[PDB]
Amino acid sequence: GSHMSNISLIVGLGNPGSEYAQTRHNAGFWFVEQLADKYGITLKNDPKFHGISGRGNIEGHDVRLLLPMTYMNKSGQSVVPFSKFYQIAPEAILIAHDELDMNPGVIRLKTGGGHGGHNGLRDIVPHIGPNFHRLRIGIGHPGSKERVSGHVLGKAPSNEQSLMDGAIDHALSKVKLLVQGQVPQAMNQINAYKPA
Repeated sequence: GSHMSNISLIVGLGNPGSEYAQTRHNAGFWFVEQLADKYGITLKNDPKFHGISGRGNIEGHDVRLLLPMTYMNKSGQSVVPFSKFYQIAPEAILIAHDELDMNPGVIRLKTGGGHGGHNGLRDIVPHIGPNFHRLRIGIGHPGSKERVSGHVLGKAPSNEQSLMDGAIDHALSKVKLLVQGQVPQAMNQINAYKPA
């Protein structure tokens, strides 16, 4: 199983299919796909856990990566059995996701707290509780609840995409701290990011 708050499971939330790959709601997939390429972790088909998953070394630590293939609002149907099967406590889990309540180019590491309306996190917290770590990747808000679907299932304009991509790249450089259990230092250094 997991050990203390050494992060050993990194989840990216999103929807499957080419038609969703470039949409804001897949920010978590963007982060975990780029992390897997950085460290040479193979993301392979994982039908048992309704996902794509990998395992590999990050900076001397054995780490698992997970992308649910459930559709966003059913993400817990992947994350919960996967984390339970590998005996990974929530304290050792990082979930990367899009954050409506932050600007594009803002990124924050949060421990605990609610789903803030996020329909993927809404499917996870009832089962494992809130005490996992989250990489909140700012995507901006479209300005009414009725518009949230169209915004998160939209492809951001190039300036916003550039801002998100820079924040994501910054966060990739801080994963070494997280897998080492240095959550306070990682939180300080991630949350300090500015695009310009």
